[PDB]
Amino acid sequence: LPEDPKWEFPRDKLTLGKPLGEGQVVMAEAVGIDKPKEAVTVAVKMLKDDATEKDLSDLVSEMEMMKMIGKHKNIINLLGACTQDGPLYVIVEYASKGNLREYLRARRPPGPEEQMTFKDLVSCTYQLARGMEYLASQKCIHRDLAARNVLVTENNVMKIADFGLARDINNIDYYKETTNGRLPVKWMAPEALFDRVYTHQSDVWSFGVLMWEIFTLGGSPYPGIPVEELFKLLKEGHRMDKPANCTNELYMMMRDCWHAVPSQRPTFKQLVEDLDRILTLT
Repeated sequence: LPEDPKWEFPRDKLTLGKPLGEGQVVMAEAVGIDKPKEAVTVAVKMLKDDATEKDLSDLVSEMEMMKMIGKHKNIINLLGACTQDGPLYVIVEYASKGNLREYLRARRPPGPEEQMTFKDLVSCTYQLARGMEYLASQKCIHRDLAARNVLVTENNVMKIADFGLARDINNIDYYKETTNGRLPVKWMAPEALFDRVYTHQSDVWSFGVLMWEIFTLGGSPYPGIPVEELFKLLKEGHRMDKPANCTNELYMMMRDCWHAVPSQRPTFKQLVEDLDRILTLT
């Protein structure tokens, strides 16, 4: 593992703290990672003690992907890395309010946190479309888009995270999936699931499932349906019903993302445009 001085952070300027969940992510303090004297609270991703070879490869990949993606307000920011002489540490921006899924479930109405307005939910969907639009413009596919892999910071700012499965598809038409993939089925586009091909329009399908998660306030997709029965249903055109408390306009958008034909689904650019209009209203 060769050294990239641009991102290399000195280990002595980094203090590890409590785990945020468990490879494993821990909270940390990084001095001058931005202001040479200023210490900053960060998140460090690293390997577990029972880590596999694939795990280390994934961690390297995740780091490299975040490099080529670049900065964006709705994407978890790579800050630096400890790659030389010691364990691999991928230092990323810290998220004060955790992942979107638990964040939504905690804000469900009684019958714990203050429940969100409809305008808040649309804003959440709009920010994630913007983040994804930027991602696709960088010719990168996420492959694992879900509420669990979105982090929340500050005043309801959405941040796309978990790029451990992200791929670079620059100069290629599509990504070739293996037979039995590591992608969660209930978020998988049919082309990846059945034809083993993945594009930006496959992320759009996932974004549709992400939308359903947001407006069910952290509900798990295809409720009551085990994945082993989901295969056949998708081949029979099965789609999720409209979540309670959700406009038809936004449900049609979900349905658009769930078109059998990838090109017939809207683009992230088009999703932003429509959501911006919907958000401007409400």
